[PDB]
Amino acid sequence: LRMKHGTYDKLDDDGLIAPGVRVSGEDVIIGKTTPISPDEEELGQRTAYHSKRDASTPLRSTENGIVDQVLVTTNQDGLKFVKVRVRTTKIPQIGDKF
Amino acid sequence: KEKAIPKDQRATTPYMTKYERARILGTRALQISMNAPVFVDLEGETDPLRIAMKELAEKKIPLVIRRYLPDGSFEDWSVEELIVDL
Amino acid sequence: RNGPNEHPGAKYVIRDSGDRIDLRYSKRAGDIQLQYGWKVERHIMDNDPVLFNRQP
Amino acid sequence: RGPNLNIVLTCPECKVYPPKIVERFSEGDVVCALCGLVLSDKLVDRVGEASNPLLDGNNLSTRIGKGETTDMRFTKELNKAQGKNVMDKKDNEVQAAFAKITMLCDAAELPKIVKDCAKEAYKLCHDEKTLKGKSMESIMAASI
Amino acid sequence: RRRRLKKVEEEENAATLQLGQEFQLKQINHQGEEEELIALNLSEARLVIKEALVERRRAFKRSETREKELESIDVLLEQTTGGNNKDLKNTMQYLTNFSRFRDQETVGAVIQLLKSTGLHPFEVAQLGSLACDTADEAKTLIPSLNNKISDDELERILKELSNLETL
Amino acid sequence: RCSFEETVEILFEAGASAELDDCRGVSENVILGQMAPIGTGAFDVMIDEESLVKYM
Amino acid sequence: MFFIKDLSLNITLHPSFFGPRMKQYLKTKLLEEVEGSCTGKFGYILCVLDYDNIDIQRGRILPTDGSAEFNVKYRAVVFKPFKGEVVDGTVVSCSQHGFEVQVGPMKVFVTKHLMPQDLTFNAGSNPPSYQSSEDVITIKSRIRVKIEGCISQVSSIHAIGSIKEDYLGAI
Amino acid sequence: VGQQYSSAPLRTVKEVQFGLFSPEEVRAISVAKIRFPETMDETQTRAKIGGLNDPRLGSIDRNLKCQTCQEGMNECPGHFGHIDLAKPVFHVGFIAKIKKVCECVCMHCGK
Amino acid sequence: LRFGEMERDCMIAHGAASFLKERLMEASDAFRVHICGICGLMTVIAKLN
Ligand SMILES: [Zn+2]
Ligand SMILES: [Zn+2]
Ligand SMILES: [Zn+2]
Repeated sequence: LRMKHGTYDKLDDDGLIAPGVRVSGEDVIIGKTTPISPDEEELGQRTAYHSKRDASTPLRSTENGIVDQVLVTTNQDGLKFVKVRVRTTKIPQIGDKF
Repeated sequence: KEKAIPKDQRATTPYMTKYERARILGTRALQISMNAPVFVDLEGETDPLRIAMKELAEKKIPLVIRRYLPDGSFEDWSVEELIVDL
Repeated sequence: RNGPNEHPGAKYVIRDSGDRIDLRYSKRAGDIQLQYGWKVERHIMDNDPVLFNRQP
Repeated sequence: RGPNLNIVLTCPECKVYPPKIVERFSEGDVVCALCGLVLSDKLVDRVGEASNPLLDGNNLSTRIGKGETTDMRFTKELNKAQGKNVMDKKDNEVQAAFAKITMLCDAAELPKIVKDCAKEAYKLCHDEKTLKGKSMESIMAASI
Repeated sequence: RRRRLKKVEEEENAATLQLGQEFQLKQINHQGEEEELIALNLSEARLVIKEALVERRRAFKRSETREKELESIDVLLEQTTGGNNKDLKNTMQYLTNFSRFRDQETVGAVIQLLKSTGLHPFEVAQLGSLACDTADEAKTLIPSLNNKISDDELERILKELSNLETL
Repeated sequence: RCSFEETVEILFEAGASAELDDCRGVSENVILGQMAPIGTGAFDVMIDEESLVKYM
Repeated sequence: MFFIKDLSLNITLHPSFFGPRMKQYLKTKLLEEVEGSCTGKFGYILCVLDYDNIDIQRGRILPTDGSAEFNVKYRAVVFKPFKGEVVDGTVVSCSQHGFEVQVGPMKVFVTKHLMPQDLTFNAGSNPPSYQSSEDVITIKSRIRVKIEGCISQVSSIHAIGSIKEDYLGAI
Repeated sequence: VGQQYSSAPLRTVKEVQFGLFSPEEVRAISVAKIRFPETMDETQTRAKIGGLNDPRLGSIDRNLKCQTCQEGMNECPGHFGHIDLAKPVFHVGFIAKIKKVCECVCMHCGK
Repeated sequence: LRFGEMERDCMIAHGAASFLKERLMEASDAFRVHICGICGLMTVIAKLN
């Protein structure tokens, strides 16, 4: 539920885009879901089929580029967490400060 | 109606002010944009504001400006009789 | 007809009843027939008056 | 057993139920996906406090402390008055147990989740008939 | 004009002749002159409404038993009235089937009859709208009349009203 | 007055004194979101029936 | 009860009617917006008297709307109900809860608790009716109802009546 | 979409009158009485009746209606509750004014 | 983008009363409330339906 209007095509089975793939605005980079307590209906559209809610991290709306790297590891508490880096090229234009 | 000064004792300027002209043109432009009967012949004009300017030039705007006074009294001045010199 | 993805174009159409139609997702029903008294929210064009400001 | 007070957004024109609804967050609109009719506009996206619904249930409290200007006499009496609350006393016991659980877990160099689970486990299994004749030390250790 | 906050207002009750803050005995017309409350019985109301409708019909074009009369009012009402006339249509139908005095002559006499009592305009309208056979019936149907007109005058007034009405 | 400084203190004093605000200045109308009596708002635009008949 | 009342209204005209014959449009709007309307203050406004002499004041153009607001003074006949009033009407409909009469432009509801004990509801008869030893109450029957209460909303009026008192009920 | 049509007349504010709430007015204005210091029931599913977030007071959730006016979040203006204090308390902003008045009038006969 | 107090002053100097209302109402928060004629409080329960 509450899935973002962006596109999840570039994500893999683990919810992470592999390095080297091109990304644009609204594209989900990190796919995450959390269980939802039953007995909560919003805008209708909530049937017995739905059991999760989207908690993904999309790319910045005004930024686009290519995923540089994706590292997966655990924090001090042992919980899974990941870092994703994106490359983009900036070319001088009108309005750039020098 | 003690707050309506008779036409014979009006003491305000006989000249339209910039704010009065701006609101009259905008007021009539909105009416034109909402399909109001245009009283001036059009030689080809689609912008409501330009039509209102044509009406003001030929004095075909059927509106009266109620100029208020600091004590609450008011004077009614027709657009046709107001001099547009600015 | 141009739509919100081609300047000059439009983004919304508002009927006299207050209903607003987003031109995106509205092309599925083909063209829309405008009527007098409706409002079309269209991209700002040349010669349009805008207020230009600099702070403080 | 209570009033519905539930609103379902459906397109009056399309009439298809359930409807295809797209939330234009950037535009702040809820629009029908088939015809484009807008069903709701002016959508909404420190002036608050961090609250945990599970381990603390519904318990709201505020502390009394010194400011830029303050006389020590007023602070002491107010704190004394706050402590002598019959209703807040019952929840303080659970909080006191949580504090001791936190101390034990912290001294064990255990992760935060382990401390959270121990506190939650105590709350769920506390105030029960079966566990009344058992020492609190055993209760805390079992939860940890 | 300054103390706008809530004040204890008398309840709207007909028995006490407390018609409210807007239906007081003294009324001011648009010009500003003081006028009395205009209360119309069923017969008077039918004539006033019809007199306006007939005049209304004349303005546009220029620039009997109950059954046939009901049809005559029906055709006139539609022609001389606009849309959303549901309430008016029922009103005219109700007035014809419940009015007691048909023409102006009988209606005029009724007004010429009951104004000598000096009662409230609401009370006199009630007397001309409800048909009462005995003083007790009028007293109970119109409690305000109590302690205002003696049974001697009331008995003769009702008797004359019944003898001034024919169908 | 509250728009400048001592917002809360002034408002409390008005409540105790039961002050009446006539909403003449820009600050009152700006707070209430209505056209202030300034510039174009210093007058009323009415419709002249005597002139409508004579423009046709 | 019927009264001749002096009333005022604020009418808004779209600019499309800002023509040489705008006064006629205002008169038409008054009939289409006042006649047949219900107001809790003045009651049901039935007919407008002196249609040819309606006082139309100067119109003020709304700042944002662009429409002209006109203060219209007119004389009209209004039916205003009152508590404690006695009226006659026709039973439009009947049901288990009660039967309601049709008095002019208003409908008065008669509840079972406001009815005499002898009268009882009978759903076996078509149409349903309240039957008693002395009389039977059915649709289209004539009833003398006393209004025991009135609730007046800004655009709606509802009343409840009783026939327990003497000289009431079937006429 | 915009707000729903209303039959009430539309006017412009002409005057603002300040003042103080009487204890009677607060009770009359209030739509519900708050007696529980909690916000949600034991299930943390719906707001507790009589609590701080009583449904009768209004709604701030886009999916819930107001139990009073049965209107959406964008239409409900909010409804006021009231708490009956056990003992009277001073208004922090009027303590200075109260002190001045107390000196002005007698503390026994109030003259 | 903030239309601050200083911006409001300039429009006041310009005399654009209608524009100032448009920025503060149509281009920003706009709300309709019901008030009682006896008491000027927004405590009217309106059943619009
Ligand atoms: Zn649709
Ligand atoms: Zn509400
Ligand atoms: Zn009030």
